[PDB]
Amino acid sequence: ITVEGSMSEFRNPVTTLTGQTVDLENYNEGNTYFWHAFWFAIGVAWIGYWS
Amino acid sequence: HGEKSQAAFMRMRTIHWYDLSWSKEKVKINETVEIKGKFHVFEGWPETVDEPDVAFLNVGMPGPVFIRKESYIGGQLVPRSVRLEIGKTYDFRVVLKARRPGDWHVHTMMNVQGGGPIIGPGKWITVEGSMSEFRNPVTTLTGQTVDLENYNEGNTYFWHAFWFAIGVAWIGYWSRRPIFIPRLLMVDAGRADELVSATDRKVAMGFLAATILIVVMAMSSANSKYPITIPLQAGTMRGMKPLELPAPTVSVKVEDATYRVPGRAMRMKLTITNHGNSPIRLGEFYTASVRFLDSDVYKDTTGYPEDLLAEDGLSVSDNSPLAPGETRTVDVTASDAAWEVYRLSDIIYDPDSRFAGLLFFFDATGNRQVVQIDAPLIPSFM
Amino acid sequence: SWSKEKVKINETVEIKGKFHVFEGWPETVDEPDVAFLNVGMPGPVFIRKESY
Amino acid sequence: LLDKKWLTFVLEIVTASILWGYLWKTRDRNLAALTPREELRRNFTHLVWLVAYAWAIYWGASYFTEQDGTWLSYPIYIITGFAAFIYAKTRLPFFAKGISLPYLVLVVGPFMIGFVIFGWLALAVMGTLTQTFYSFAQGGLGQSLCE
Amino acid sequence: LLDKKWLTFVLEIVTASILWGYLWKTRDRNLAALTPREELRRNFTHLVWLVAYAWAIYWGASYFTEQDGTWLSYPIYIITGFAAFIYAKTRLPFFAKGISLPYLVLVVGPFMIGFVIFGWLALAVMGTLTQTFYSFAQGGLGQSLCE
Amino acid sequence: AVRSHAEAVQVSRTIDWMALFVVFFVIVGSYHIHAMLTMGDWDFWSDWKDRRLWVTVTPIVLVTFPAAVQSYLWERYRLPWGATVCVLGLLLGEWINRYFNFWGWTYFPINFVFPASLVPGAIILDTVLMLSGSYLFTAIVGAMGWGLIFYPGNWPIIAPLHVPVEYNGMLMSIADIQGYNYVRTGTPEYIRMVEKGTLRTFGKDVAPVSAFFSAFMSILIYFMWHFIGRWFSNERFLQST
Amino acid sequence: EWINRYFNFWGWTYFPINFVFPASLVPGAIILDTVLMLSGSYLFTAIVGAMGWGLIFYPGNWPIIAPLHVPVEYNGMLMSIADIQGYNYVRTGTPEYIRMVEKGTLRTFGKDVAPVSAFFSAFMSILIYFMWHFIGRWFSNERFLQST
Ligand SMILES: CCCCCCCCCCCC(=O)OC[C@H](COP(=O)(O)OCC[N+](C)(C)C)OC(=O)CCCCCCCCCCC
Ligand SMILES: CCCCCCCCCCCC(=O)OC[C@H](COP(=O)(O)OCC[N+](C)(C)C)OC(=O)CCCCCCCCCCC
Ligand SMILES: CCCCCCCCCC(=O)OC[C@H](COP(=O)(O)OCC[N+](C)(C)C)OC(=O)CCCCCCCCC
Ligand SMILES: CCCCCCCCCC(=O)OC[C@H](COP(=O)(O)OCC[N+](C)(C)C)OC(=O)CCCCCCCCC
Ligand SMILES: CCCCCCCCCC(=O)OC[C@H](COP(=O)(O)OCC[N+](C)(C)C)OC(=O)CCCCCCCCC
Ligand SMILES: CCCCCCCCCC(=O)OC[C@H](COP(=O)(O)OCC[N+](C)(C)C)OC(=O)CCCCCCCCC
Ligand SMILES: CCCCCCCCCC(=O)OC[C@H](COP(=O)(O)OCC[N+](C)(C)C)OC(=O)CCCCCCCCC
Ligand SMILES: CCCCCCCCCC(=O)OC[C@H](COP(=O)(O)OCC[N+](C)(C)C)OC(=O)CCCCCCCCC
Ligand SMILES: CCCCCCCCCC
Ligand SMILES: CCCCCCCCCC
Ligand SMILES: CCCCCCCCCC
Ligand SMILES: CCCCCCCCCC
Ligand SMILES: CCCCCCCCCC
Ligand SMILES: CCCCCCCCCC
Ligand SMILES: [Cu+2]
Ligand SMILES: [Cu+2]
Repeated sequence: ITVEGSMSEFRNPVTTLTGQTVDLENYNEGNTYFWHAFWFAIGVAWIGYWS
Repeated sequence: HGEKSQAAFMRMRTIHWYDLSWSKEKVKINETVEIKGKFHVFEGWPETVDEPDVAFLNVGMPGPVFIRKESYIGGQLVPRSVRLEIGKTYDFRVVLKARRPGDWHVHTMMNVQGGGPIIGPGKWITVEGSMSEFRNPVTTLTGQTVDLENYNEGNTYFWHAFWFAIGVAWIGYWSRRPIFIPRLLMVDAGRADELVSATDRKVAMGFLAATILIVVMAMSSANSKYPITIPLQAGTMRGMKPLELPAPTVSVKVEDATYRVPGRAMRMKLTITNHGNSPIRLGEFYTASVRFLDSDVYKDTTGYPEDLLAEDGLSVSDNSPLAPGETRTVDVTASDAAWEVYRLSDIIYDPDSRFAGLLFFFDATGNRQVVQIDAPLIPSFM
Repeated sequence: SWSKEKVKINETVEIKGKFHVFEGWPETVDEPDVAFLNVGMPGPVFIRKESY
Repeated sequence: LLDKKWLTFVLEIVTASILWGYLWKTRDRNLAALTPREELRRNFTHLVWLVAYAWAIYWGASYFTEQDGTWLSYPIYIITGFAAFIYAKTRLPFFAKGISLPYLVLVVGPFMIGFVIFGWLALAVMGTLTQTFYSFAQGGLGQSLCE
Repeated sequence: LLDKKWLTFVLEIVTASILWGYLWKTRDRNLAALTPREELRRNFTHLVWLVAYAWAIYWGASYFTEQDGTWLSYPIYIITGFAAFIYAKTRLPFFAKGISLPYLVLVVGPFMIGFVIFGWLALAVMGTLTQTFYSFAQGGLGQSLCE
Repeated sequence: AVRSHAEAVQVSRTIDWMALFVVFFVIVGSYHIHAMLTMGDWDFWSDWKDRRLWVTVTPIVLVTFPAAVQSYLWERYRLPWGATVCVLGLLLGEWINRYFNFWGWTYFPINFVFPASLVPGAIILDTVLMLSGSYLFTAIVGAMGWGLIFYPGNWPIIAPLHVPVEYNGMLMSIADIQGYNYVRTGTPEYIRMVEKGTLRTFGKDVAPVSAFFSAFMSILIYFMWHFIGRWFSNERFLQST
Repeated sequence: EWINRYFNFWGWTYFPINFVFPASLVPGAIILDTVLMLSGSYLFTAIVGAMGWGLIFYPGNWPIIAPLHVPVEYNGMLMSIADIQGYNYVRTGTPEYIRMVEKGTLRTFGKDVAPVSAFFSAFMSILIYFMWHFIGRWFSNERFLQST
């Protein structure tokens, strides 16, 4: 099967029972990045303090 | 009593009990109360629970307040584990004899090999009298009648007391002399070789020989008295006769089911297909030990427990009689306080939101047809 | 049914019949999901030429 | 005097705090200045504390454990054991200046009670009792014993 | 000079042969005649070789191993590790005259990489590093440190 | 210090009694835990007291604590009753609970929930230990005796419970009838790991073969637990928990 | 884990990051390190810090995975956001039946799946820490063998 176009045009919408429509391509990505970066920064701060 | 804690869907679709009837509600000591009915094993048995290849018909009660005199699956006695087939329907009859006075919640439970207990609906039974009047006679193939309440109790007490006395005598003999600190000091400071000497070795030989000799004579006497003995009987019984239910003429397909969070109601949409030549009316919806009844269609007369019975908890938007061949779509709502009393609304916490139940369709003649439904259960919040 | 009772070397004797598996198979023995048709003899005094 | 009649005689978290603290805060700082008679007197009290531990374990691990089988004490014997740890570590000499491995296993094993592996750790009572015997035979070893 | 810029900077079987042979054939026979300054200079190079090992393991055991999970480096770090073995055994003193057990486990474990058991052997880097620290503090231990 | 000879003896006697108390109760607690979570299922019910699994399992997992306690008490005081004090304490706890909770709180009959007897095994293990003090000889002979005499030791108690009975068209034993009558909500029949028959059990040998296998496995477990007790008997002075 | 998630799981393949994000353990490491240095007792560490590591794991990842547990009605069946992501983005080598996940039991009482599992993990982590302390102690030897 041949597919033509670009990946940027792809959308994966979904509607939850809470009443909100979110795209699964980037849902929770920002929150995940923020939390992981915060915890990594905390660990780096600890190791730098002791280093 | 062990329910309202098990998984919601697991109680809904494991085993459905119906046609249950209790012979008596209040009994005295030595009276017999019989529980009858039929249980249907669900086709969609959950994967996390092993198939009932090896299952037992048990009774859920707070201790042996009732002695299980008899138990039948079909028409044969089932004192041991049995094999149950997925999707088949069986009928059971359990005979219970009163032993302890008081109020007890007698549950007819099922036990499966790799899934633990399966609690069914229970009915309060009041017992009056005293425990001292209880008797449990039995006649052996040797030709003697003994009461199981105190059979072999004296012999067990005598033997256990004798062995405990022998052990106490041994420990007292070795504890008469100073025990811990002086003996430790002797064994530390050089060789002791003074704490174990004649006649300690001779009396130890006496104890050993006496123990062996008493054991031998006791085994030979227990072989002389009661000369006929058999090993314990065990082994799963296969070939259990199922109930030959007629093929239902009513076809029901469920188009989604929703329940309010929080709420006490279960909303679902049905498309009843009526075959045969009789005008039927939906009367009951048995989901998990709870019977939602339509008062205008059917009324319960089997003494089914009040907290599990919804006299008018089942509301049908269009419950007009359905002509044969005619098919219609109706909205069915089952609302009762029991739905939250037994925590049937906690299936949102469950990792499998599916339900199964039985629908009883009644016609003008008075007979009923049993049909089974299952569909995903989607909670609603807004 | 046994084809012959007395045979000489290199002769063939055939055993026929029917066996019925009991419905109430004991629990302690696994179901015959994987079973073999064998012949019980004191050593290879007979070679099993065929089995059906 | 010597052995007295002490032998005959949220909340769980709270009771542990005072009981452990009280024995630790009143710690004897000059463990060198102990007469053997005072050592012997205090030495009985340590054995009395172990007696409370034995009652707590049997009430905890024998009565209530199978009581579940027919179907509090765990923190009770946890508190008794840890309190007696500070008790002997501070009051009894020759038992300080180093944590006793068997007695530490004794106080930790039944505490963290998988139960089969961890019930085995209660066997450290044997090494504990022989160490307490060596503590017994420090100043008041004789004479009589070994004579 | 001391630490230089070496830090910034079929075939698998072949490359192992020369690399292992070259370090072994050029072995220092008079390990006694080492000035501590020359010892310190060569000592950095041994740590640089371990740096290559660390890069090889991470590139081998972290990048490519899970790359199979999404679905060369093993021999690469095998060669680096064994070459550094002869390297330290011949060039660095106090590390010769006996095979170091932790460092041998370090070079053999990840080499023969069941992976869970054998990935544990890479923990011998801790004993290796403390031994290399003792090699560090042989001639150039002070002063400053401990003063 | 201590004043004189006689009152020193009195102090030693008081220490003896207190140490006996503490050891007895600690062993009761620990050994009761171990027996409960390794073997207690078979010891609970008469219908559960079969002749293959019960006989096989109980000595194997019940020689554990007596081995260690013997290895300590003998080596440290020449006291040959460690196995005895272990078995007596276990039986005491078991019986107190059977009479106070199994029969007091619930109402299971005593002849239905009686525990197993191990005093003969303890006595044999203790004599074979002190006589011929060789620990290897003990682990070889006394362990075999413990394994072999278990079932014949309990035969006088359970023999009356094996009388055949025709119960509603099916042959049942007295223990089986008791289990069928007195219901156990948490312990259904299929859980009973009991003799269910095999196509490789020849003639009348279920009890002896299981007894011998239990004896050998008890030898192995005793040999292991002697060393476990030997370490549990250390007096190490750690300096940094 | 993150380098690979972004370079191969998302670079070579195209699994979404919110679908293949790794788990967070920095709170557990921080607790284990403080309970270690404070009260330097290794036994106290193995008792308290291991319990903290086991207990704070799931609440530590709750802020990340909480948005992925919003109920959704997907074609007549109730699904979570994580379940929808797994259903949509196919995994050739990892079918659904391999998921050793909570499938229900008849001996799970009320709302206790997360806490009971967390406590069991904490105790087992105590045991594993106690074992691996000694394994590391040997992995820290400086033995000089004289004959490989
Ligand atoms: C220091 C070593 C101490 C030894 C302690 C042994 C005490 C004596 C018991 C003899 C039993 C027996 O020989 O009889 C065999 C029968 C079992 O036979 P069954 O095939 O199951 O049929 C049932 C037959 N009934 C109905 C008569 C019981 O007895 C038993 O129920 C116990 C069997 C296990 C113990 C085997 C011990 C063999 C001797 C060991 C020492 C050389
Ligand atoms: C040194 C020790 C460090 C301790 C670190 C613990 C951080 C706090 C987390 C509390 C969670 C809780 O109590 O809440 C319980 C609920 C789970 O409940 P559920 O029945 O699955 O239902 C779902 C309910 N939801 C939808 C609100 C989540 O939370 C969790 O999802 C995490 C449960 C596992 C961790 C339990 C820790 C208990 C305290 C331990 C210290 C005494
Ligand atoms: C929970 C599981 C326990 C983990 C096991 C670790 C402990 C084992 C070793 C041990 O008990 O030693 C600690 C001390 C004994 O003295 P040392 O360890 O020598 O140090 C004394 C100074 N210190 C009190 C700050 C520790 O003993 C004490 O001082 C304890 C009494 C003080 C604590 C009272 C406060 C606690 C209230 C809850
Ligand atoms: C409701 C809780 C009441 C607990 C009361 C605790 C009593 C206080 C503990 C204590 O320090 O000693 C009490 C007794 C006698 O020993 P003392 O001599 O008072 O202890 C200090 C020793 N010293 C005087 C030389 C400095 O030592 C003992 O043997 C008392 C044993 C008490 C049994 C343990 C109960 C624990 C229940 C959780
Ligand atoms: C494959 C798995 C490896 C098994 C592990 C065994 C080796 C572990 C111990 C070790 O490395 O010692 C060997 C020597 C270190 O010096 P020694 O062992 O003291 O002996 C030196 C003389 N010798 C080179 C002939 C051995 O080290 C060397 O001399 C190695 C360099 C010479 C080999 C180069 C040829 C190899 C080409 C493929
Ligand atoms: C394409 C392969 C190129 C590999 C080049 C290997 C270089 C030769 C190895 C070597 O002996 O040393 C190179 C450097 C500097 O150390 P050197 O001082 O040259 O080594 C001998 C020490 N000595 C002069 C006192 C006698 O020591 C180092 O730190 C070099 C590290 C190189 C990284 C490892 C690459 C291995 C890839 C398989
Ligand atoms: C699970 C099956 C049983 C396993 C038992 C293993 C015991 C191994 C020996 C031990 O306790 O390890 C001691 C070391 C700390 O040693 P150090 O602090 O160097 O003490 C100096 C004196 N000493 C080396 C003679 C002890 O290690 C420590 O840091 C102490 C760890 C806590 C020991 C007490 C609890 C034991 C629970 C099983
Ligand atoms: C799989 C789980 C981990 C198990 C680790 C076991 C290590 C046991 C200790 C060891 O390496 O054994 C050394 C002996 C050779 O000793 P010797 O040649 O007598 O050396 C004299 C000095 N020394 C006795 C202090 C070592 O044995 C040898 O012949 C050396 C064997 C190779 C050791 C290095 C590879 C380890 C792979 C796990
Ligand atoms: C299986 C029994 C193993 C016993 C090991 C004994 C070691 C003793 C070391 C002192
Ligand atoms: C499996 C039995 C091992 C017992 C360990 C004993 C070690 C003793 C070292 C002094
Ligand atoms: C099960 C008890 C065995 C004790 C482990 C022995 C380790 C001691 C090493 C010093
Ligand atoms: C299961 C944990 C066993 C730990 C053994 C510790 C031995 C230490 C010897 C130095
Ligand atoms: C299972 C953990 C055993 C770790 C081995 C440590 C041995 C240390 C000997 C010096
Ligand atoms: C898994 C690593 C354990 C190392 C084994 C200890 C053996 C050392 C004996 C000298
Ligand atoms: Cu109830
Ligand atoms: Cu059904």
